[PDB]
Amino acid sequence: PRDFLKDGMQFIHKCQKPDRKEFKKVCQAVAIGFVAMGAIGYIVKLVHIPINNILVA
Amino acid sequence: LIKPFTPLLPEVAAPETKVPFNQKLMWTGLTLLIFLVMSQMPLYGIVSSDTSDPLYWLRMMLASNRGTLMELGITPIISSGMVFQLLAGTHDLKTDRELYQTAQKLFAIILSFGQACVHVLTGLYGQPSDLGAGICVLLIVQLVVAGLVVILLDELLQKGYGLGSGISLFIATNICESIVWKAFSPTTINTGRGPEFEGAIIALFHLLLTWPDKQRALREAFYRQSLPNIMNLLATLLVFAAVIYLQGFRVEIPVKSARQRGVRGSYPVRLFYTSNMPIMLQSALCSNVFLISQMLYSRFSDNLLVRLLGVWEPLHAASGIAYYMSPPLNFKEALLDPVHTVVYITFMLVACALFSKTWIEVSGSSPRDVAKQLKDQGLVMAGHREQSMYKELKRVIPTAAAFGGACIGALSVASDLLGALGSGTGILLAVTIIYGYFEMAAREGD
Amino acid sequence: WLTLVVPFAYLGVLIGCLATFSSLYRRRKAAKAASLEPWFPPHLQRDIYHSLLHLDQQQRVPETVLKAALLRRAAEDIKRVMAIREQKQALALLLQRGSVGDELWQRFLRAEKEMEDEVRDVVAEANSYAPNWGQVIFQSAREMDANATYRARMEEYQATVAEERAWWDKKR
Amino acid sequence: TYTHYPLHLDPSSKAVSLATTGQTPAQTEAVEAELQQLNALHRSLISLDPPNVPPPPLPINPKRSAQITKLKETANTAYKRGNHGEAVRLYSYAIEMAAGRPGWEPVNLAREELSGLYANRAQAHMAQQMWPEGWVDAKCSVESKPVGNAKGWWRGGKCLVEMGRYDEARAWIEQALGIESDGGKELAALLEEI
Amino acid sequence: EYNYDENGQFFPFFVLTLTGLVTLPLTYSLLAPRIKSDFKPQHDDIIQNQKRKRLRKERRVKRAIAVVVGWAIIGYMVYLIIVTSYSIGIALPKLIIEEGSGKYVLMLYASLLGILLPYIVGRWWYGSQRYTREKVLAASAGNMFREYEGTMIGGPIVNALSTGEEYKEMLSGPKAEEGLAKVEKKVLALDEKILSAKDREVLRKIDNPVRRKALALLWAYLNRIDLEDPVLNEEKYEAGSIALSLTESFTAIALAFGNLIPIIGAYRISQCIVQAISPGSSPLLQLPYFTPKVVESVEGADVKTHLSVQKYLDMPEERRRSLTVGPGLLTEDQYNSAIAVAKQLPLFAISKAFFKVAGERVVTPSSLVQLVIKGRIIPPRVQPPLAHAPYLPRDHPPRWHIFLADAKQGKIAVPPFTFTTFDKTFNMQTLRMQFQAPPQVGNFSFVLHMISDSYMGFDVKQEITLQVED
Amino acid sequence: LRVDPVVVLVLSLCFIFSVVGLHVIAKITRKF
Repeated sequence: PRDFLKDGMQFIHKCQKPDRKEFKKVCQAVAIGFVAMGAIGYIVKLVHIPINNILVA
Repeated sequence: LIKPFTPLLPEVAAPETKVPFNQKLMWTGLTLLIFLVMSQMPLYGIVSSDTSDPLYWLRMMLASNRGTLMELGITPIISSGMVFQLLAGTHDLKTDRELYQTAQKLFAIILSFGQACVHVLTGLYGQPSDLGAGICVLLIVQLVVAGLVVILLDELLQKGYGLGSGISLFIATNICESIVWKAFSPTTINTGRGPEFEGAIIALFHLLLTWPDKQRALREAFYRQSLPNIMNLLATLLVFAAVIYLQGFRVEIPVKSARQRGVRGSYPVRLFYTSNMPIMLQSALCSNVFLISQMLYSRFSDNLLVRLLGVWEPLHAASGIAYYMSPPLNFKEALLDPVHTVVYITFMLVACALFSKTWIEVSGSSPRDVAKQLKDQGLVMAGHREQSMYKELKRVIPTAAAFGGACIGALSVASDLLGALGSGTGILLAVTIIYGYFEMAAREGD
Repeated sequence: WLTLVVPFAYLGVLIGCLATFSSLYRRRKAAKAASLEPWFPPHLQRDIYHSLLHLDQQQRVPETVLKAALLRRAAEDIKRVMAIREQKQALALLLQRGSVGDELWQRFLRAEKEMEDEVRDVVAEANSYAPNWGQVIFQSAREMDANATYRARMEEYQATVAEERAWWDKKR
Repeated sequence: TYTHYPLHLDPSSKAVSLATTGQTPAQTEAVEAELQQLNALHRSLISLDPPNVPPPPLPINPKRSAQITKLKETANTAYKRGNHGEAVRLYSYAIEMAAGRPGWEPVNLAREELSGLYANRAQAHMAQQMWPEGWVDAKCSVESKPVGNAKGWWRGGKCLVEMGRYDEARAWIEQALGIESDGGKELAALLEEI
Repeated sequence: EYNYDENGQFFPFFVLTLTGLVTLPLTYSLLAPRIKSDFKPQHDDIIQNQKRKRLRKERRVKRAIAVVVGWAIIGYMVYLIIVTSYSIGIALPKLIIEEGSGKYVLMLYASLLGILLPYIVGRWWYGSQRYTREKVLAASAGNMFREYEGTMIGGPIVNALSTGEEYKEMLSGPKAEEGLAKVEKKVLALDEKILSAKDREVLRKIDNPVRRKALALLWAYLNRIDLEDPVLNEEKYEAGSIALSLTESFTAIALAFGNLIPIIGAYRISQCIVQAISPGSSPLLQLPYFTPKVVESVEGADVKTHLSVQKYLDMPEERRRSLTVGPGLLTEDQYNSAIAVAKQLPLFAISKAFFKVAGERVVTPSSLVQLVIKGRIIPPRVQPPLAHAPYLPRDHPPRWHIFLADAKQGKIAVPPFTFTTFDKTFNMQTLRMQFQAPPQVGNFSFVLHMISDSYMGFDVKQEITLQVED
Repeated sequence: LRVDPVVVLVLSLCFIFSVVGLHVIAKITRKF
């Protein structure tokens, strides 16, 4: 019903929220890692598309 | 009785001393690049690759690829531990642990061989009667050596040269690849009227530059409703930001030691307790039931119970139990059918919450156990005359877990229904794994 | 039967290539790790004793001078092993901080192994000369070395009285 | 393995002598010094006994210590008369007799004997108003055996404070009080005399 | 299953968008106090040029060619663009798959993956392995480790420190024997026996040009001998800066060793190299206008102690008659500046140092104890004024080292705590440090050291008594 | 039986190159 929702909201209000600087730093680091993995994967796939199309014929 | 088989297996040597952090990161990145360049290469025995892909809902979950050297790569790694942990639980010294590890590796390679055999023989790569007598075993060895290479590389990454395990990286790199390729895709899909670009940014640029009206160009670049666009990119970026912000909800409970006086401390209990288990196992259950639906509707084409379980059409599940568990495609299909949407909402929320609440007991981090663990380690509550660890811990943990389950379920639903690029499950499995590895890295060397 | 031989030939080619690369890499690593500059300067007393044996062979030499040279060699060896035992703990504690390279640990391990072999050789050679003459060698070695360094320190501190008297007579 | 150094034994001398060549003056002087020390070792070994091997250092010959303590006793009894020249002469002679003995014998015996003799000679010098020699003898004594000895530190501090150089005396008394009960009271009284 | 574009209307858009997304960013991204002194010494041009040369960074060549080639290819693609029922295509030129360039591009990719990746990986591996934590080559620290002895202080530290590796790269080539005879004769002759006793022997014994030149030059720097050759000063004042980093490394090594005398020795040699005085000479040469003549005229003809800055400044107005007499000793316009720059050196005189456990009355055994030490900077996140020595190229922020050891065994008890700031001509301060108390019961006796680099003659040695009970 | 870490990477590189070699041998023997 609603008792669980009220309990969850109580626990949420009991918690502590992150500030702006720490949030910005962690977001920037996670974005750096994400962009690194994505760029590596994209470059590998784009460089293997024509190699594969030539190889397998 | 398993002694003579021990010295035969190849095994990566132990590290000489503690390895630094830069060398560790280099090793991890290099093995990742090797994994990727290996998964992006075609096999040799391929003759007929135009068929319905069996076990197509397990590719993303097992980080594999069809028609490449990595058709089975990570499957031997998982199954070994997944069967040996249960065998040990059903029923030590290093002389026995070495034999245990050797038996585990031998079972892993045997299951790899068998799985490759049942793949090549069932007819995925064509009828073996017209494929060739020797090309079949050529494909067999070409695949088994790949399985051995991947298991040995995972062993090298796990022995200590790598900062973590290989399973999480392999699962997350494919998601990152398929989520960044969806933006700058070079492939153009000519559907008539003149070809258009698949990637979001490329399509936006091409439309803005070539079409005679910038108004229609932008009205097309936004809200394409048929191919990935930039609005979905903004949606997935917003989901990413929301998850990164929400991950940092931790309740710090004050705790001061009692074995060495004075030293303070903290024991956090995050809102996302059991970070990515109630999504991982839920996606596993969904994939398994979908695979069973497909395999039971293909053979038994006409039956009341099979039609009740799941019906398919060009695939896409419709009019069945498997149709309710399938996520709404976009906002249009979500607006057309209300009952399907609300049933999906309720199922995802309840399943995720209850699954987290039943996994918290098996994981071993239950209050009745972690309270005893901290009481044995020496710590005591640091409150003002409130010396009761078990009461507060058991009043904080259950709500935290049963709310984090529902919250991450609602986040996955919002991502999958708003129209975010890729399945929301992939987005969550990427974000959470990357964040865990980020904190692990920041806790080591800088 | 080319269909049967093609995959086995492929596997054999790959296995042979990997085996030969592993062998060549191991040989290169051994040849590079067995050519590192020695840790401590060359042993002089051992050289003199071996040359004394050479002169004994290529010829009369008494037998007591051999024993004296052996005692002196044991003294040098016991000083060397005392130094290595003092340095072991410091090197092990310092290696983790990263302020020291990695080749130094290999040099230290090689020096320790060579020292073990040399001390075994010298205690055996002593066992050859006199009846049950193994441990008394090294007890005499450590006692001689300690007494010698103490006497040197004492002479060094005693060779200052002249300058001290000159300074006092100057200030007077 | 070993480097062949061309040697040459001399009859009736039993002292090996290196014949000329290791193509470097440094190696030549090094092997010459080592060769002289080997000659000294051979002389000691042939003076040991009709056999040649040194006996283990657990048993101790009592004749050396007996002669040393007799010389120390007669020197102290002569010093108690008032004169100090013959006293310091006998002290130095006993020092030479104790230090000239072989080194394979236990080090602690000679160490303690030199400690006592240096302390007595430092006191004898202090009785002669000779400050530098007394101070250097006290320094030798305190370097021989630091622990369980206080007269050495006391005489060193007195020599310093009497000759000047208050900084070295402060450091001396500081280290003495750090290591360290008549000794503690004497050190406190000498430090208060600053 | 793809149909490449051969007429050239779709690959330009793709390559243009990608190269623009790269080059726009790559082009837009690549488009404390000092003390008061009015005195400049001899050879000011050389030292100032060395100071300006020590730091240098362009960061322009790495990105300029990249941006220009990006913009060139962008212009070419814009030119190619301005020149002009279900199937999928690719926006890549057709010649990349033709039978002519097929084997060529295949071999190109093969050679790339086979060569460049292993080569660049090995390059990074063997490039980021030689530098240790203290910014010194691993060979230098390895060669300096073995020269460590039991109790060496003062003299032999310079010998064990002049066996680095930067001297190989500094004077490589025919630069070794340019002025070896000159510098060696100068140093070995004009220095008396009270500044080097057997160091002359250890300098005459070693036989290799690079190390002997380095040692002679180090002594020439540490004695202010201003050899006439105008080419050798530019390398002497650099050998000093190199010896500073080697001193940091040697302090780290001696701290790794569990001994007490080498610690104080390394700290003293770091105090002396960051200045111009020699280890064993009077600390009165920190003042600006002082030479051996006046420091021999003020502290007496022949003494074994050295009047420090405190006991010298605390005298009445008799230094006026005993130091700046006028005939070649000093001048009023110089003595005034010397005194006026004496009153600004940092001196730390602690007043209370007591142990205390966080949130408890009596110290409990095996408990984390923090020691509070509250002094006051009184001259004879706040930054103190930099080093006063104008006889080294770089500027050194004065650090302070606090540690403590016992006396029964000559070994250090806890590692030191290096800091460089305070909490703000004087006002009260506070300094904290925590460690672990001894496990058993029974009070101990310690002595803390306030030994600090960047100055010689400013040390505090106080005896603390520790308490443990239950 | 233990192997160095670089041996595993060289094995993987040899595998990736051997697959391409097999493809190019097949293309050669088919084109002629």
